[PDB]
Amino acid sequence: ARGPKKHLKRLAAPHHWLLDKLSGCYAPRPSAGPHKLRESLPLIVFLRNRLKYALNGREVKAILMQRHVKVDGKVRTDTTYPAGFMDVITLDATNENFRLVYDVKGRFAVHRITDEEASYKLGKVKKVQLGKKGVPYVVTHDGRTIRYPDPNIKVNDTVKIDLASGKITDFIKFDAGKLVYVTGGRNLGRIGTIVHKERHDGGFDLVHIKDSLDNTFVTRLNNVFVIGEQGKPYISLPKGKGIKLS
Amino acid sequence: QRQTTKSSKRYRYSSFKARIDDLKIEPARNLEKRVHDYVESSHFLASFDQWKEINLSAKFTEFAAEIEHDVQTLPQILYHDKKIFNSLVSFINFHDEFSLQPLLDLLAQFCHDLGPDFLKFYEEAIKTLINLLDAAIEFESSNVFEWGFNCLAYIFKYLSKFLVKKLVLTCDLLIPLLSHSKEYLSRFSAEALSFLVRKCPVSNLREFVRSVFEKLEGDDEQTNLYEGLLILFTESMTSTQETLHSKAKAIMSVLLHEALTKSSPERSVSLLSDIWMNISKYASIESLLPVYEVMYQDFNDSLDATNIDRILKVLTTIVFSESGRKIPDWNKITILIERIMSQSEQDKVAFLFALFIRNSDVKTLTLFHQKLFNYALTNISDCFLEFFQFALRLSYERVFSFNGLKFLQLFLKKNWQSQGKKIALFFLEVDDKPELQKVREVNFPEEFILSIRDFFVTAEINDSNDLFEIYWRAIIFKYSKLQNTEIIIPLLERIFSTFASPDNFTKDMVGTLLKIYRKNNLLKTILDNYENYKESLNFLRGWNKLVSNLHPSESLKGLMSHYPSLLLSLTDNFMLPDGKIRYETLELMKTLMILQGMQVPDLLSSCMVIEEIPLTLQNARDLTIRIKNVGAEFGKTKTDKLVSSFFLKYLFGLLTVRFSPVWTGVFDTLPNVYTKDEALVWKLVLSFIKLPDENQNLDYYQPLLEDGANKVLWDSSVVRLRDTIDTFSHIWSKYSTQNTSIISTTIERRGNTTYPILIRNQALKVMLSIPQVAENHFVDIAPFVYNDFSWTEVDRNVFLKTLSKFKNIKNVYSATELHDHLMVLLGSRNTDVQKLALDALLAYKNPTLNKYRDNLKNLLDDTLFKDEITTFLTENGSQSIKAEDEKVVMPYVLRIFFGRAQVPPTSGQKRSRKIAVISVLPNFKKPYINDFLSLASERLDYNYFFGNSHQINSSKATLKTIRRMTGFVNIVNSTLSVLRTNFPLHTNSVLQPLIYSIAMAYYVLDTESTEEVHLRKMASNLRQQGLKCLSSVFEFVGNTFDWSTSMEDIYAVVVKPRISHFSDENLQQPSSLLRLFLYWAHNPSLYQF
Amino acid sequence: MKLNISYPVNGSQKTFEIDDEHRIRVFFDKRIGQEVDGEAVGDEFKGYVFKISGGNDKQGFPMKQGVLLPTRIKLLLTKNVSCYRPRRDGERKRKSVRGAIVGPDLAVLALVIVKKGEQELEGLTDTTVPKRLGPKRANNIRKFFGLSKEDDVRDFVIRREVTKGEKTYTKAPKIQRLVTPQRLQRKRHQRALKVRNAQAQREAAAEYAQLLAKRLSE
RNA sequence: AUUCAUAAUAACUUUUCGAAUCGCAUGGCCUUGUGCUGGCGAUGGUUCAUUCAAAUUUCUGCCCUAUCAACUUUCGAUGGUAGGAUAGUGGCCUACCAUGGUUUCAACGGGUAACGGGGAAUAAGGGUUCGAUUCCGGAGAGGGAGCCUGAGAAACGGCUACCA
RNA sequence: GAAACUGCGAAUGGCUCAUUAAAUCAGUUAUCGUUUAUUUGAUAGUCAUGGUAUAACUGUGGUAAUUCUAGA
Repeated sequence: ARGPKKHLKRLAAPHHWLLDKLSGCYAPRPSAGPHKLRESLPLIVFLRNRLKYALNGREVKAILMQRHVKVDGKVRTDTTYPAGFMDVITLDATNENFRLVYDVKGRFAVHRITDEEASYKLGKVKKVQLGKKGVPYVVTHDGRTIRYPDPNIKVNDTVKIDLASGKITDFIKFDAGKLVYVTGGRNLGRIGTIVHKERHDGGFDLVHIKDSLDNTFVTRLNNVFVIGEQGKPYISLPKGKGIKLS
Repeated sequence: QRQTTKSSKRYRYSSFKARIDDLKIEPARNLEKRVHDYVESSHFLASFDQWKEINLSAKFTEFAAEIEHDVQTLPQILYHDKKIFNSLVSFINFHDEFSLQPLLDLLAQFCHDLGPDFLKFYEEAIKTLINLLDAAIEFESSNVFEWGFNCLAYIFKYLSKFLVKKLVLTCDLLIPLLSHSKEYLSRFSAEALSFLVRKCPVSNLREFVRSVFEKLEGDDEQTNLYEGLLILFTESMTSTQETLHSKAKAIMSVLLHEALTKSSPERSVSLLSDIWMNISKYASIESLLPVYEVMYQDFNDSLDATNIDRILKVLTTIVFSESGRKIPDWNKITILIERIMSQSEQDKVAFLFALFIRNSDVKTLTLFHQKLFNYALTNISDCFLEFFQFALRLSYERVFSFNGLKFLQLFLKKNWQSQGKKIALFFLEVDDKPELQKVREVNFPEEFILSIRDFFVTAEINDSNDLFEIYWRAIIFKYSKLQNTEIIIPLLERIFSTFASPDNFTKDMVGTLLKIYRKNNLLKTILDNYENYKESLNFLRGWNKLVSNLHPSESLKGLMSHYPSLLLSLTDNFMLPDGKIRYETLELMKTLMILQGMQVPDLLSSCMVIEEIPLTLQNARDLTIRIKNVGAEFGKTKTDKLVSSFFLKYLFGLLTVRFSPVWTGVFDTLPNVYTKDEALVWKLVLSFIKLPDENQNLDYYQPLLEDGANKVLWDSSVVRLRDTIDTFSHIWSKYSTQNTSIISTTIERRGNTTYPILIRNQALKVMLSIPQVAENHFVDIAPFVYNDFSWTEVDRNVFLKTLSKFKNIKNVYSATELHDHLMVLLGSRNTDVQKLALDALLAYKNPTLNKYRDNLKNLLDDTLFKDEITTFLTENGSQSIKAEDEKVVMPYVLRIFFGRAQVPPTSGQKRSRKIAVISVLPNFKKPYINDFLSLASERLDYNYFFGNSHQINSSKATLKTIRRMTGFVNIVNSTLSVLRTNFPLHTNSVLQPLIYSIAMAYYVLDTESTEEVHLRKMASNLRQQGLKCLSSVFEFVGNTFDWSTSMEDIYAVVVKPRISHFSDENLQQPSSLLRLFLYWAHNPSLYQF
Repeated sequence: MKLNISYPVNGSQKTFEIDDEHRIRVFFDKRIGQEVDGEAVGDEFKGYVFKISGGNDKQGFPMKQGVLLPTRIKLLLTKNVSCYRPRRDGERKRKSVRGAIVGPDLAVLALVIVKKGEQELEGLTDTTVPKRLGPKRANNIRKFFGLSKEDDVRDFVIRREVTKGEKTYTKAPKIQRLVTPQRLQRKRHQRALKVRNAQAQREAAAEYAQLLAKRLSE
């Protein structure tokens, strides 16, 4: 191609999206936004294929013009808005909230969420830097750019952010024996507490994690996402608690 | 304009106010398969299960949890009535819109189920409901407005009978929201209580309406409540689609009687009148006729009381409302007019008479007009002239087919002495409108005419009040129909003797006397005194009336040959801004040339045609073609001095005429016959240059103050009736203040001759197009240069362009003073002025400037600036300026560098430009750099202090002088920093303005209060920078030159503000004054301080 | 050939067919921008002065200035030139075009009237057409009527009286570049918003400085 | 891991930006000026980050051919220094320098009705043979040569020349 | 709301595998050697508001002809 493409095949979609082969040749190519391409979800696939409330693009389009849903308080009117993991979805006329969070089945997962939990949101600080005029700041995993954070925080760090001000509620460091979500990889969604971290200078650092059934596995730090302390999640968790069984 | 033509898309933006304007209430004008109206278990339960299906809001779900635990049947309603209602109002004041729609719906059906016993709840329900409406006003939901007022109409339909028994209390519960200052809130509450009004029975109607009348007089201040009751009764009669009904005419009966009560407010009478107007506008006459019958009935009932004014008011509205298209019988109305007139046995009488003369049918007017005019002649005698004026502006042709002039003559015969100032006020006004030839034909009372003539006989004139009375009796004395010429004569020469310098009033009044002439020696005397009485249109009109009355005989030819200067004085009259007076001068001069001889030319006739052309964009090309045609004819044809002066002053009138295609035409025309006559036009253009900055006072005679004005009619709300009463009241105000209105309308008929400010710029464009004659004299424009105007910058620029376009530029009148001002404006900051100054300076031909022409040109240019600086301002390089050429062109370089330093450093670009200026400064030479410093000190001054010792001559602490000061001390700091060790100081060019500036900073600190925050801030900055450059120059030069002369003065400016508290002020960080003191205490020669 | 003669002052224009060759020999060897004597053309244009404005050849190929050759030529035309309207952005196609030097091959020579001589021309000098559009900008209409700076223009708005059957009506353009109190409110919000942001940034900076100072004191 | 982030200095610029925009409504003031303040959203805008990208770049892997053993280096083949060019690294190119580099572990060049892969067939396995062909990657749009616009084209339902 | 100016797209889609044998492709890199229109998130105190135009349109034309145009 002599540039980017506007087109997305049916089979070209990520497998976790659970979209059939037969009701289309095309998947809706998601627009650019916070998250990256394969670990997102368009809102129309969210609504029609999970919430089932609309069945057509004209329907969901009319809804977006009806200005209902606010993602983190902000409405989008984009159909293919790239909604990713750990997201707050606010439903006014139905009076609900939804945390978008990975499935034990490796898929995504809606979560029925109250207003107090929707008031804030979580974020993996991925890069702390020093900006122009010597201003210190961070960029999270969801692309939130926050000036002037607490100096004790470093990269990859879990931060509770109030959405209502878009401000740093509090933070959680990266220690062993912290409750961690795994975002990507084969074992994603399997919530566990970190055993430790095999570190490599310049290399992909591996992480050993043990979960409640005393089961240990190893993923990469990119998949690693700390939630909270032991028995202390800052969020409400869905059924199964991220536990793989037979 | 609203959206009338619907576009094709399914989704309009539909703003909130538009939603409000489209919203209505009544569900009976709506309908549907209502679920509560559809299933009949219980209405409240049906609505509750329906909204339990529909709504998903947390407020309503908690509510529904509680209530679906509480009530499941109508006995459960009747048992737990209070608790469910308290939970209802709890969530109602919990204020959730998503729950507010269904909760309002359950409120409505809860009342529908609980009817007769609900009222105890219903009252504080009204309270909380109107609180919720105010909450929606804080919010912005047309949906919430619709839901609330729909619920309101629901409760009204459910609980009608108890509320129509207790109606006036329900009005009181909503009055603060009816009188609430929101038109649409008032409108919606008016629709709901209007439904209730159309429901209510007659006894409660009369009671409630009378109490509304008293409530109106209580809140006489409020108009929103007034209009609310307007639209209330309006909708109560309007309710259907096009036809008011029998309940509407019953309401009309009730309101009509209750307002025809003598104690009823006349404000409520106007309210009724506007209600009637709106109903008449809405409904059709087939629906309207029984209401007309009930109206005539109640008129014949209550026709005899003290409220004849009130019935006259409502009848005036009835006659005016639309037309005979809703009026059944002008004959019935005529009968009621006879009844009201017999019962009366003023202002509103005049208005009703005029509206009947307009609005009625001619088949009724052919019989009632005699009775109408006898009624008017008898009753409204002084108001007859006001009425006749309003009727002539309303429908003149009606009375002209009828006998307006006859009854006018009868009125004049019956009375002419009482309101003779109003008589002229009528007869002055009729002159302008040319549809009044019958009026300018009509006759006058003979006693009145002879009394005016005898007052003219016995007239003393030596007062401007006497001028007022004589001019008044003249403007009555127009239609004298007698030989009045020899009676005009002695008063005319009396004025011409007694007044050498006439007032504009004097000219106008004697010109009215020239108009009074109908059918020799008067022409002789006006040819004597026209030189005084030239410029006034009323004079010119009466004079042309004389001349057109006259016939060209040979004795008059002899006298006109004896009188020489008439046509040149008329050319001077052609030089005037007013096209009307210039065309009047035109036709006068034509007729005079016919009387004199037969030399009447095509130029005069054509330019008459040109003044006769109106001004449109469609006639613009035509007019410019015409101007080019007449200019070509004037240039081709041979010219007398008379006709040349004519053509020139006429073209300059067309310069004044204020039209761009005409300006193009005259700019095409004039550069070919300025050769024909370049002498007179030199005075014409120069007069325009001196035009407006000289005063233009048009001081007229002012009469004494008379306070005649009345609210002669009620205040309306329908805007057409508002316009009519405004017109009638304006004419009444004039007729009451007849004195000054005669004065003002005379000025309104006098005409303007004040020149535009742009005429100076037009003369500047003429001076651009014609440089040689400006290059010829130059003696009168030299004062403008040497006074420096304040003119506009574009004026100065086009003048500088004329200066560049000058050819013999060195042999102008004061060449060196021109060069001085040229150098000043070259040093000026405005780069366009610098360009034009260099253009005039290069018009000044000297071989060194011809050498470095393009050099200083690219120096003036911006994007080659620093490169040119590094190129040929660099010492010991290519294109470096030679010795004697440098000596002779040096001041120009310092002027352009003064400007390029005078640019403000708004950005890094301008900052770097100024930096490069000051950084290439160190290389030139000592006296040249000192001359740049001399110019920098020359933009300032020190001779105040140094003609004194240290005393201020005038306390000028002004922003302009201190901004020049701070620019000076800033370039002083910069020059210090870039020439620390090498620069020459001069006590006259460097030292004295600096101590002048620090002392000025101290004086603007001390002498004024601390309220001038910007002046005191700039004072602090000036002291800062002045002491900064003080210590800078002290460390920079040390002992390189002497210090003993200015020693005591700089020590004085040290010891005045600082040494008292220098220890208290300078302790945080070492001040520049501290560094100065330490350089003093270190350098041994500076130990004297 | 056909001399399309145009008087721009009247905005008038006509054509004049020419059969003889002697005025054409007067015309020969010239090009666009150059001037000519109407008397040297003929009798009726006595004293008249024109200037070459254009032409089209006997195949229709127009003359174009810049090229000094009395023939046609294939020039790689670009956007901002005459004789060319690109249907796409940046479109540059090569086209054949008659040149600027006057040849006999012109079906049409088009001349503008520079200076009038003595005799009135029927189609051009006798009558005119007034302009189609008055200006739309507020300062434009100010310059046009000589409107003062204190003077408003909405009273001076040029209105066309149109008529549709019996409903006579008028037309008036939107006054572009017009200062409004709404513009003042817009400017006011701009200033207030900038100042508000400055205060908020300063406050957040001061608070974060307080925070880090306390943390360092720990 | 860094001459990094970031901060300071001294200048520089055919000197960039720091809203002359727009729609809905219209409030609060008060010196009663048609003076002052005020909402909603719409566009644009500097820098950074994101996202979508693209461009380079490493390891490992190709069918046959020795009756194919030497090969590349004027004309860049191998390496160096400097410049240019680029969006950048880089012989990519230019200069001035050194003589390199690969190969029987098959270099090179030749054949390939050779688009690569996931996949398809077959046997019990080992294997064998296909795969233009629903996805991905790259290439092209009669073929040589070249270009404009645009963030993105050497575009071809764009443009210039050749040949047909 | 025609037209026209302005904005953006028109560098994807669809068709074919001519060519191409470490070339692509695949896996595995990495760009601390690159730019990024767009999304998103942050991000700027340092005249009651100039001018030039030109389309569209009016009007005169060319030719055998084109989604050709010229003059005004």
